[PDB]
This record gives sequence, C-alpha cells and structure tokens, in this order.
Amino acid sequence: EGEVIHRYKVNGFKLFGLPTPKNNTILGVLGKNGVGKTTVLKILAGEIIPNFGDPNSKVGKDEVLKRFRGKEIYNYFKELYSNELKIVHKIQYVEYASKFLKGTVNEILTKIDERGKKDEVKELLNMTNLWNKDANILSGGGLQRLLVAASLLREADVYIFDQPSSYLDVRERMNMAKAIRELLKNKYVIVVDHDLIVLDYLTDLIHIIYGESSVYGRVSKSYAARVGINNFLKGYLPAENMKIRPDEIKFMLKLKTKMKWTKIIKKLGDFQLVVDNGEAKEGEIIGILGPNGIGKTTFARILVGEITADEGSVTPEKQILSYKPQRIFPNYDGTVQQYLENASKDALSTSSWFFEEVTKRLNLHRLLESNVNDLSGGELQKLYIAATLAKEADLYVLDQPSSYLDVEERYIVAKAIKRVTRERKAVTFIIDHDLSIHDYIADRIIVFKGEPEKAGLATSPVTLKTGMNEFLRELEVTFRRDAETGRPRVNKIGSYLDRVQKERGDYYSMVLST
Ligand SMILES: Nc1ncnc2c1ncn2[C@@H]1O[C@H](COP(=O)(O)OP(=O)(O)O)[C@@H](O)[C@H]1O
Ligand SMILES: Nc1ncnc2c1ncn2[C@@H]1O[C@H](COP(=O)(O)OP(=O)(O)O)[C@@H](O)[C@H]1O
Ligand SMILES: [Mg+2]
Ligand SMILES: [Mg+2]
Repeated sequence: EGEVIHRYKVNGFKLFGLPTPKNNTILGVLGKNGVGKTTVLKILAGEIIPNFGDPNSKVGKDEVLKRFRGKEIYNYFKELYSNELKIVHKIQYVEYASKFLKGTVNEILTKIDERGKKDEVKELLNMTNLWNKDANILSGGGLQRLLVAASLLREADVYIFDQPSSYLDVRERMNMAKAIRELLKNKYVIVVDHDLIVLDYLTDLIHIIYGESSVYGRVSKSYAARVGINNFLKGYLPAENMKIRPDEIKFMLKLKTKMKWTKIIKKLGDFQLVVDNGEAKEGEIIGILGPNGIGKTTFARILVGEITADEGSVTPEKQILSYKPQRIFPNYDGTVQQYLENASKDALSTSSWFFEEVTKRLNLHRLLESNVNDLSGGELQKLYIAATLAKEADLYVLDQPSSYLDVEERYIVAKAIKRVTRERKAVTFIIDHDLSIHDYIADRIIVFKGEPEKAGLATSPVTLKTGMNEFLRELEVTFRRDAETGRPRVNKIGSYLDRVQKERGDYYSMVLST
C-alpha cells in the first residue's frame, strides 16, 4: 500500500519513498540489507531513473519531474536532471571499482585533485603507507580509503557514500568520519553505513529504511540524527507508527578465573608482538580492539594453538575451544544443514534455545538446502558464527565477526555471543572494529597499540572505561552516554562537550546526558 518509487522487475523488490537531500547537511541512511539503501542512493545520484513500479516502461526525466511536482524532492530532482548538480558517488562495491584503476595511489589522487586538498587527505586518512602502491594490488581497506580519498578531492555539489566503513579498521573508520565531516561543509552529503558510531559522528539527519529484505523497503521521514539512531535501537518509528524489530537494542543494563596467560611474545618476520599477562573469568567477554596489522589475529591464533608463542603460555594448556577465523572461505562440500548438524544437535532442533535465538535469528534456517559454496560473504559469516557458537566449549574466539554483516545482524550476533558465553560459563574473545559492539557486550577489553606491520603491544584485560579512555585519547575523540538509550555518543570535534571532557581527561564518559 502506498506509492511505489521503483521496482526492478514484476514480483521483485519494490521501494516506497525517497529521502530528500539537504544542502550543507549530512544525511544518514540506515537499515538492514536488501531493503533499497543502495537503490535510493543510485536514484539520488541519477544512475537509476525511478520507474514508479513499472519496470516495462521507460520513464523519462520529464515524467519523473511531473510526478514529483509540488513535493519536497522535486527541486533536487529538477537540479539533478537539468545537470546543475555535480555528483560524487563512492560506490558500495569497492572491489568492483578497482579493475578500472590505473597507476599508483599518489598519481590517481594527483590527477583528480580539483580542490587542492591532496596533502590534507593524505594526513587525515593516514595514507603515507599506500602512497606509492599500485591501485590494482590494493586490499579491501586500501581501496576503500583510496575511493573515499578520491571522493573528497573532487569538486562537486553532492557527495554520496555507500558503506564507507566496510574493510576499515576501528581507527580508520573514525578518521574517515572526521575527514568527511571536516572537508564537506556546505555540500549535500548522503551516507549509508552500518557502524552506528560512524553514523553518529557524521550525520545531522537520519532516515531509517525498513521492510523485508529483497521484498520491499520504505524510507521513514527525516529524524534528527540522535533521535533517528535511538528509534532504530528501540526498534520503533513513532511517525510511521512502525514496529521494525520485535526487541530493543539496549545499552548499559545490569566469579572464578577460567584461564590465565603470562606475557606472550611472538616474532613474525619484521613484526614483533607483545601481549601483557592477563586472565579471564567464567562467562566473561573480552573484546579486542586496535588498528589492522597490529597482531590481534596472531594473538587469536596463539590462543587456538594454530601458532606457537615464542615466549609465554596459557593455562590450562589444552581446553575445548571453538574458533571463528577472520578469513572466511567456503571449505565444505555439503549443505548449510549438514554443516550445522556436524557442529551441534542443538543448532537445528526447533526444541532448543539456540535455534530460535541464533540459528533462526540469523535467518540460517532459510538456507539449509544451500550448499556452503553457494553462500555470499554475509551468509558464510553467519554460518561460521552460528556453527562456532553452537559448539560446546571452554573458549570461544571470534575474529571480526561483524564483517559482511548489516546493522541488524551484528547486534543479533552480539547478543548471541553474550548468551552462549554466560550460559556455558565460558571465555570468549571477540576481535571487532565496531566500537558499539564492544560497548554493547564486552565485559573487559584488550587494546592493541603500535605500528601496523612493525610492532604491536597489547594491554592486559581492563575495564571498558579504562581501555576506551586511553584508546579514544590517541584518537582525539570523546564519548558520552545518550540520555534515552545509554548508547555511546561521540562529541563532534570542536563541540561544547568535546573540549571540556578533553581537559578532564574524561574521554570515555560514563555520565548520562553530557
Ligand atoms: N538490477 C537489479 N535487478 C533486480 N533486482 C535488484 C537489482 N538491483 C538490486 N536488486 C534487489 O533489490 C533489493 C534491494 O537492494 P539494494 O538497494 O542493493 O539493498 P541494500 O543496499 O539496502 O542492501 C535486493 O533484492 C537487491 O537484490
Ligand atoms: N605467518 C606470518 N608470517 C609473517 N608475518 C605475518 C604472518 N602472519 C601475519 N603476519 C604479519 O604480522 C602482522 C600482524 O598481523 P595480524 O596478527 O594479521 O594483525 P591484525 O589481526 O591485527 O590485522 C601483520 O603485519 C601481518 O602481515
Ligand atoms: Mg547496499
Ligand atoms: Mg586480523
């Protein structure tokens, strides 16, 4: 019911509504995958002409303008279609935007530097490492930084960023958010992202897109950024009168050592890793965070006996472990069902707590006939997370499980990790680059500091407060608690609370409504 903006094919996905871009404003778009976020951006960018639900018909620009006349969006579209707007679009699929890239990072950026901001962006996005590398040879994260950089250098009216936090480490995400905020004043900016802290930093306004993945999406009205993210956490949109999730994502709610490790040293070629002694309690979640190339995965690999430490040990030396590696690939002949059944009797019995909380809530129950090699990154991720979690263990290690996940699935996963760990009185280490995930479920954290590729030093497990304080300080940002949802809120650099908390040394504030 309502007015269809676009439909790709008969009986296919349909989109209802569009957000209006606003000048001198950063507009966030948020929702689970498969609901039309990328479609919305491509419409806004002028790459797709809305067909108003008829994929047979070739709608012209004139027709689109007649259909919008009187409405909020008309004027944007008039300017778009009358070629009065220069549009920059940092596309979602960065790996596809790679095979048309000739030359080094420096020379690509030098070619397109229209705003004389090359050197500025180099600094802001910390690109000196990438500087004389071939665009062709770049990893996910280097490509993402190169395209975001390239977008910042362009002189344009509208800048569109589809998921710029993908492949970025915790530090890079924050730098990218600072860079966009700083360099794109007095422009139309639209951003889609699944990292809530990135969105919170970047956005003035927020639209939620909700619906059923691959069936339909509807765009909410514009909310003030803070409110929009809060309604998303509550899972309720007041204006639309819409329960978009049956439960809420709540922050800040309310003995024996199961394992202990000495100082751990590991040298790999050039890179030296040092990890401080520590211990973990039964039921406890230790988040691990730090930039990439710093030894987090090496540390994971030491804990699972894949790599031997050069000095130091973990007691007890042999325990039942369950491991979700960072690098995920289809390595199995059989179905999702066969793979899950192999892992646990629980995982697929409609009878257990697991099936409904994890399996079903991950929507893995819909992929049972699929064989593992058919699955997308997102689906393999959930499959490996679910399998890992279904196994009865003393120790769980999950490496970057939020990669490939949308904004909903990461919190469903987060919740599950907590549930399994506490249920089974186990230790869980989770490495992740989404800071809200840590805030949401980590009981203590380990911070990795140093120089990517050369040296990493990791602290013992400390309180979120103790670790975040030191981590945020280096990163030069301050966090407070939102009054309504208790979610972390990042003070925009320069802001009222930002310089005061900075003087106090209170970078990670546990105070409500700061
Ligand atoms: N060219 C297309 N033809 C048919 N279906 C498409 C096409 N492009 C996207 N879709 C579908 O529309 C839905 C919404 O996709 P998209 O806008 O990319 O979602 P999101 O960005 O929110 O993940 C998904 O079903 C997607 O596969
Ligand atoms: N087997 C290895 N041999 C030599 N160097 C390695 C090996 N495995 C990882 N490295 C290097 O060690 C550093 C630490 O990597 P890793 O533990 O993968 O970091 P993170 O998970 O923090 O990104 C990286 O620079 C990586 O290239
Ligand atoms: Mg998309
Ligand atoms: Mg890693």
